[PDB]
Amino acid sequence: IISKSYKALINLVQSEQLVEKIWYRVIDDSLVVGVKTTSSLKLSLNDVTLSLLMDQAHDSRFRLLKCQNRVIKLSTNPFKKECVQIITAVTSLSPLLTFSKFCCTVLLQIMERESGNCPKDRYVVCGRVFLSLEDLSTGKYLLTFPKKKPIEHMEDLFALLAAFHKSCFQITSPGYALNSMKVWLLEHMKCE
Amino acid sequence: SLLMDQAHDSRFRLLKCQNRVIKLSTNPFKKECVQIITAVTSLSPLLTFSKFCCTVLLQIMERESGNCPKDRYVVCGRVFLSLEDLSTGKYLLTFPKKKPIEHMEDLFALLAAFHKSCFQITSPGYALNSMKVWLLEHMKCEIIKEFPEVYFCERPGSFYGTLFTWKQRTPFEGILIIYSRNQTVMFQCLHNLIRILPINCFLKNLKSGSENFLIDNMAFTLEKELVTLSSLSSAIAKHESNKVSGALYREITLKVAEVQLKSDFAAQKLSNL
Amino acid sequence: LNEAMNVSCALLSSGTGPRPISCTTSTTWSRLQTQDVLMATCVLENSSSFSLDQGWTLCIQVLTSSCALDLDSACSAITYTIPVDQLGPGARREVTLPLGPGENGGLDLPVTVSCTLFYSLREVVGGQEGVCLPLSRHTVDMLQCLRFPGLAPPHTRAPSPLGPTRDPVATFLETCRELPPSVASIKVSA
Amino acid sequence: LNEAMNVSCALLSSGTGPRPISCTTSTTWSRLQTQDVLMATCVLENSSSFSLDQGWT
Amino acid sequence: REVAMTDLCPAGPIQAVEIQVESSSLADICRAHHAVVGRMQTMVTEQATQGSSAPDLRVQYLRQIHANHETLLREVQTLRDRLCTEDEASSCATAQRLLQVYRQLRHPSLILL
Repeated sequence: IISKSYKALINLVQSEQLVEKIWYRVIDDSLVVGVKTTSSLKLSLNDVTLSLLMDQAHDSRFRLLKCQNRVIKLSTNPFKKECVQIITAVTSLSPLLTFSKFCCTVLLQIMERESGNCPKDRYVVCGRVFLSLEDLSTGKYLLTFPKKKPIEHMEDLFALLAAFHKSCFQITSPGYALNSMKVWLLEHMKCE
Repeated sequence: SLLMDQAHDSRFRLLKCQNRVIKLSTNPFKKECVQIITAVTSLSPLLTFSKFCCTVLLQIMERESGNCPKDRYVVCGRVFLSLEDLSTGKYLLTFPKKKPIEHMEDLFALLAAFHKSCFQITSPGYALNSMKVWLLEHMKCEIIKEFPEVYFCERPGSFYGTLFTWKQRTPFEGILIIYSRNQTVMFQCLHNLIRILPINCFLKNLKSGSENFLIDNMAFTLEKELVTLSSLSSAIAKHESNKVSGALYREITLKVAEVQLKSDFAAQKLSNL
Repeated sequence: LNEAMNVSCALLSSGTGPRPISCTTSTTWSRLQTQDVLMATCVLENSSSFSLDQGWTLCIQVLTSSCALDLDSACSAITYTIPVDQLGPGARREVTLPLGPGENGGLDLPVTVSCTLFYSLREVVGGQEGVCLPLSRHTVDMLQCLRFPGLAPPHTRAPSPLGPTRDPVATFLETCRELPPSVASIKVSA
Repeated sequence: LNEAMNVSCALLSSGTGPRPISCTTSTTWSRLQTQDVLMATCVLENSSSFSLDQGWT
Repeated sequence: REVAMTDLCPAGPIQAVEIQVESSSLADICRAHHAVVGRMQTMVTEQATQGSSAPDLRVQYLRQIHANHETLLREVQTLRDRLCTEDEASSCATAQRLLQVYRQLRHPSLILL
């Protein structure tokens, strides 16, 4: 009966998979959770976020939990063509490792902007993140530098593009052209 | 403290600076101790003129005298810095090359910038030596020869550049103090440690010194206070032989108040612990 | 250096109550995220003519529990500093810094904030360094830091904070590994 | 469960006042360190009988 | 509150004001007592250089205070030497007993007359 009535609860408030999947990465004292989207979900029309929600079974108290959200758009083999939109949350770790362990669950919230009715306030429950010192002691989600130079699980790239301090710039050389970039990048800086 | 040059900083901001004393015994096996002070700070917001000069200010204040009488300052140098200077290392610590620590200023700059946590360990019915094996064999520790009670963990993935200190007083009841680059690393260690330790090994977090020293603190403040009150009554007990001067009673109660404030302080330390 | 001498002279001498410059140290409760926290508003006041021009700095320093602990505390104290920059007559500024819980009600309470000022010429031109004037050395004791919600003016439903039942490290430790009221009093002559 | 579903139904209804649970939010200036900051006090109030017990967030 | 105490003074119990504090944590008592005692230091050194002095009894109760302090003091000294010697169970009941002494002493502290 109990089960029957939850499912009743869920058709009470209310098909197409609007989210790929959940994945999570540990950086240093930073939790980076992320998600791959689908073409269905239009970030043009839809302000979205992502929270983290702690299990009170573990957390006997109210510590508040804050999470920073990034939207990352990358073009895939540009030289239609696939863009990759990924959405990802960031927070502290030491506060969560209080019980040697914790199980957070993930919420992607969506809202429309066009309609001034606040009509379409959908969500998704986009999975659940189990973690512990037994897991971290064997790496598994960490990024520990140089051995993990050759980046081949792209979530590790996506973790670094979520965790890091982003800073955006224009360079204008108005009586030259500007090409030394690639040399400094490739030769001086030595970029793969 | 640290003090910007306004000649640089047209602009007024704050500047926080976080202070620390570090006591390191030198070749314990009089005996030279090393007391060093330091402050610690954000670079990032300084650099906004590619360059800055800061003056250092060491203030000395007296505790014993409630007159605020002795308020000495020292002006103990001046710092220049620039991205050129950093571009060429020179000050920076960037890891594994600066494993063999042979400029003790770099050790101390570590011991300041790190998150520290102090811990008591007691294996009551059992001697404790597996510390020395977990440090030297499992954790892969280098003793700094200069200061041979300090251990540098060099195990090469996500414990790299974390520091310990180990006094084994009464080889049952030792004390371990962990400088780490964030707290997660602290948790990965305490976890990894408790797995290796005995079953009776009773950890305890220490805020504010070891329990032995806080008992000594309490014992000292109370023994002094009880002697001072016996002194009150003995001053009265010579006035009886020769009704008491309320001025005498006032005089002795101020000395007693000065000891009561200390017993109160030592007691807040013990009643928390 | 003129303005310096005239000010230094005005402060230190005339051993009277009402001074030309002031550093008043108050305490507040403000509410963050979920916790309540202690603040020190230090309010600097210029009741004289002089105008602490430039190459003038303000060195506030917040000194904990004062005793010679064997091992160490992670933070002996803090100091802030601020350029004091034009600051003319009658003028003031207001600088709020926390004292408040260190992660888990972590508050040993004898605590002083001490203000100093600092002139140096080495700022503008030199030629033999700079100066430290003392100012207000106020201590905080428990009796300022206690708070009375039942008696309070509003009589509004404020939730009970109940300071954490354990240290994070302590809860962490226990997980990894598996009464009367105290009284004091005094008497004193009416 | 029952209490939850009853509140949920109350919440999803447009009875023309958000009776069961409210959240008022509100704009404060404060001061930190040096700078005047903009703060949101977000106040959750239970007006109704229903106690939002454990399992809720 | 006001408490007049006749076996302190020889003639006149001045109606001396008692200040009490009661709490769960002994640590908060330690801090608030530290505060009040410092504050009474300030007040009494402020009134000294102006104030005169009332007489005491000189007898019975100051000796009472001496005796009950001396017993505790010699007991603390025996305890300090035991902590120096380091036989077994170094310091648990030692601390639990020292805090009993502390609570004992706190209840009357500095009756200022």
